[PDB]
Amino acid sequence: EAALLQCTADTLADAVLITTAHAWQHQGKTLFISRKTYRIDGSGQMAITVDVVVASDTPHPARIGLNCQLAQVAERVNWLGLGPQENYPDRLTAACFDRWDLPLSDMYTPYVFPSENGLRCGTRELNYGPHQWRGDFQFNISRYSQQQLMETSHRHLLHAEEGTWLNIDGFHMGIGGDDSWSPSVSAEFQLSAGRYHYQLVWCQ
Amino acid sequence: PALTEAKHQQQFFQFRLSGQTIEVTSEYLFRHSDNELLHWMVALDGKPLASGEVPLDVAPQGKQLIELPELPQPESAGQLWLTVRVVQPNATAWSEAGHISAWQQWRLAENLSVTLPAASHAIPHLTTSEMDFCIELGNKRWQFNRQSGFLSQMWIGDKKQLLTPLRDQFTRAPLDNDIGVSEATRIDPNAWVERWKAAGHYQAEAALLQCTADTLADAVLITTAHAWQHQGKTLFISRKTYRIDGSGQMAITVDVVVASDTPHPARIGLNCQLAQVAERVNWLGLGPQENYPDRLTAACFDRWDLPLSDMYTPYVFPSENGLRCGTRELNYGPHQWRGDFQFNISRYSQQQLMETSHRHLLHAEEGTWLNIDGFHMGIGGDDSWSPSVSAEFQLSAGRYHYQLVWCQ
Repeated sequence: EAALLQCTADTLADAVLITTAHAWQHQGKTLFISRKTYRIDGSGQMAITVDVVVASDTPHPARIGLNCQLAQVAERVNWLGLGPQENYPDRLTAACFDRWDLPLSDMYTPYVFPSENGLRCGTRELNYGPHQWRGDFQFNISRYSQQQLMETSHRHLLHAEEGTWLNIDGFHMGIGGDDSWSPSVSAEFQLSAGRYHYQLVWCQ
Repeated sequence: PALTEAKHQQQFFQFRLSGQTIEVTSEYLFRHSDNELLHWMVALDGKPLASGEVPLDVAPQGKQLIELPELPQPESAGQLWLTVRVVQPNATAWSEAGHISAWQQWRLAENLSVTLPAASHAIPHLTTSEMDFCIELGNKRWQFNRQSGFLSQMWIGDKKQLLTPLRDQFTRAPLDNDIGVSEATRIDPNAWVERWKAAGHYQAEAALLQCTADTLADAVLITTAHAWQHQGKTLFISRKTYRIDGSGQMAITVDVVVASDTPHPARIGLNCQLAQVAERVNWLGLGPQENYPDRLTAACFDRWDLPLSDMYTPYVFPSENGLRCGTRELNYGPHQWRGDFQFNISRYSQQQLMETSHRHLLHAEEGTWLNIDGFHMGIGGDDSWSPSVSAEFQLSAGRYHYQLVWCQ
């Protein structure tokens, strides 16, 4: 569970600066600390910078990023990044960097056993409805939450939720696949650095 | 300093940690370990918590499981480190008593610091002229030149602390592996120093893009942006944030963007010439000896304290030297730097080390040159006549971020 450590808001000469800090604790042990900075300037852009510290003795996290459920359900997803198909940090050599435009149903890979899917790496710009995100990030975008994908055994039992779930990751673990009965993610695709930084710009 | 790396990689005992258990594998082919005891230590950010000695009785090519006791679990914040050493108690024909023949270090459990900073009641005062931003807090004072964009001077009382402003540095005095077989008559265009010179890394000039200063509820926020350009081509863009709070600490965050078509920079960090010449350097990091990102396996994380002359490696052909990686805290005179950085500290600038052919022609400059790097390129050394820095030690990510806290 996230615990708010501090939250400050300040007006600058040309922007509003919101600074937060959270800790993720499990049974008294702090797993993650995230320190964020929100900068809304006069152009309407919101620049988010995120600094995450991971405890070295916890197992390395699967991702480091943000999620939200948008209220919009738009029909097409437009992004400047690697694609068109879903790709992961250890499975992205076949993807090409270009401007890609797909319907929202193509951003979901219907694996029969539901899991994490639809990630697009190396993305510099993401357009969905009125929104635009910029930076260098990984994203997936679907009608299914990560909680629903975790608790559902078959893809035909998935129901589309209200709105659209967006995950934007600064960092994502590799998927492995040397075999599927021992840990097979190699060490250069594990999130083991301990400190992580990424930046986003939300705008319209 | 490379001899210690050779000693550690060639050591005859290999170690593996699994929970509380250390297995010690002998790589001797013929002898039993009859002159060996394992000394272990557990430390929390350099200060020791537990220790012990176990005699080694391991067969040639055998194993020995060492069960550690119930290790201390301090609720204080910090990384807990386990260090083992193989000590030879008796003298041999070739070694003294107490000779250390093998070692290994591991990280144990970490407690992340969730403690809020102590809310002081003082506030630093921002004064803006057209030449500078001036921030004073107590006897401390910081000055940022508004035309260069860098922190140009810092005061403690009335003592100036700097001789040269705190500026970004993207180069190093080139190593012998950086130079290769290139000289002024025959340019080797594949060598790293010739790619850095042709790209203009040694002569790229910083251009201030913007500089803002703002007073917060509890701090002063200075935000700058510089571009390094060579013949119209922008090589690097650095965006900094200086946050001086009421406790006197200055938190610096640096975001660097590197152009993907320029050759990868030798380092990404800061330099300044301090006015202080102190006699001893104290740091919490990897050491005691100099180490680099591809030559740091022999270094141990501990609290190290050396004289300033030990922080300089006197290579006969002068180059970049004396770097200490993995450093979380650096103490030099009144100053303290914190973060996770690489540093070297010496009386010789990188410019002097580059232009001087012999170590006896080096003269100590006024004050002390400090380089603090968030990121540093590997040194290579598969050979010294072709590029030998492997791809995982080149600074190729394109975007870099690091954070420092300067305090007293």
